[PDB]
Amino acid sequence: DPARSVRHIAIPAHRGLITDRNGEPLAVSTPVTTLWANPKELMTAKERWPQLAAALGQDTKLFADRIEQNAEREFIYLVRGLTPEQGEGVIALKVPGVYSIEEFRRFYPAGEVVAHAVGFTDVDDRGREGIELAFDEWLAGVPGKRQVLKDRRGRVIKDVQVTKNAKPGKTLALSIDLRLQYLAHRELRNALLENGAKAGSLVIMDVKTGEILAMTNQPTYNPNNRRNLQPAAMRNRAMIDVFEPGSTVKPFSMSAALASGRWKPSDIVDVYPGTLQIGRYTIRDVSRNSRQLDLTGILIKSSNVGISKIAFDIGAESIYSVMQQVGLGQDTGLGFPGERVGNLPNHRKWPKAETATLAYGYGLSVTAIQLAHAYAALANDGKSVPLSMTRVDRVPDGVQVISPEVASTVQGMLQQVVEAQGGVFRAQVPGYHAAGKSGTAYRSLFAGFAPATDPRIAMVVVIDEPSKGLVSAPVFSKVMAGALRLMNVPPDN
Ligand SMILES: *C(=O)[C@](C)(CC(=C)O)NC(=O)Cc1ccc(O)cc1
Repeated sequence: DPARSVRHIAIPAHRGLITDRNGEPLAVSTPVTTLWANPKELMTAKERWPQLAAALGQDTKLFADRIEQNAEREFIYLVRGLTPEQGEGVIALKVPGVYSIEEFRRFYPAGEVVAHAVGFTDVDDRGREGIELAFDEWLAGVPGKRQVLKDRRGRVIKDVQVTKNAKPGKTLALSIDLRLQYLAHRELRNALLENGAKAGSLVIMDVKTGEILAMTNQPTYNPNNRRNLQPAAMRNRAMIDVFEPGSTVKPFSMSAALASGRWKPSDIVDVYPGTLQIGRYTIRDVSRNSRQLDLTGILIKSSNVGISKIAFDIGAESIYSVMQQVGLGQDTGLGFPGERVGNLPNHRKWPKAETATLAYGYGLSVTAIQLAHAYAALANDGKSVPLSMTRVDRVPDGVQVISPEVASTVQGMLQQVVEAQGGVFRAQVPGYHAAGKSGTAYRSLFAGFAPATDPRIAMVVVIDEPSKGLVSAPVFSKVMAGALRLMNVPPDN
């Protein structure tokens, strides 16, 4: 066994602050007191063990067995993450081989409100979920290194040289607006209670900048206290759960219809008697007392038959192209851990059955983020701005995916879906014109944007297994109203 040893050892770096877009702290690295021991030194001071064990709330015998078992180690932890005053009280004992150190632990000041977005670090302050993992290299910084001389029992008797100072991690400003985040969190929670639903998501996006202003899910968890958390509660459902968007994609089917040269909003489709047979398969409407409907009526009534007949006429290829160009079934580029791409199925040739099902959003799988990004493109006069969960100062060039005239026309149809007789009146936003589309899948969807005249915000509300299909619209109304007021958006109604 050696009389001495030398070791280059790490100087830990301070992990970068995560903030919201206005500098509100979301993840902060705080100094904690850690008590450790050198067993080889402890072994010389056995009469001190019971007082030390007692000061660590350990049974004397369990503690003594642990030191005896680790007799040839030179390091063990006693307890991590104390108060300065707490460790002081144990160092006050002056037990040979017992040492306090100040290390870094994450605190999450908004806790459950932004847990799924921010994620969290492990005991070693390494990113393990969410933004913490996705931007770990950015946030982590670079350990320093220093040389120590140790005696026969491995205690440090000299600091020899620092070869490298630690470099702190970098601040990261998310796209999240904490004020919008708290409003969405509260309103989604209250909606689940009032509707006896057990899960849900709500996304708010800036249609001009591609920024995710809010992303909240239920259930959630306190990242400051992860004791015995149900794994369901840690799911960022908005990014990692896929669902069938159903009626919510009909505005993309209509976009292809209006681009085709073959359809204007005043054109009529006969949907009588509210069913349509396709070989063995029958398309069924929810309401079945219509004959002639104009294209705006097809959206207000959300006629499956009506959108199917339009799709037969223009062809599935036109609709598939719009859906792909607005990002359905496509990588968002966000690199969020576990983020899903979902599924926009293709065919070399589209028979009638597959054509219809595409047109009314059956057999597709999207995330709430993808559906919000699609609505954002439609709201932004047909131009898709790339998504960001970090603050955007320099907005990248968007891609024109729907002609501005067609997008403008579809916006107007979606304003009627909210505002017109027979429409989703509970999605109406006080002081503003709003636009959007419901969907019903045991699952309630609402997607939309406001103000309808000069749109600023897209929003998706998803409510899982309510206990009564239109539980999502009033949530859109409340959260859109609050978000537009917080953003000083001038009323347009
Ligand atoms: C849209 O909200 C709706 C009119 C609701 C409905 C239950 O028919 N249409 C669809 O969601 C389209 C659709 C129909 C059947 C199915 O299995 C998935 C999607």
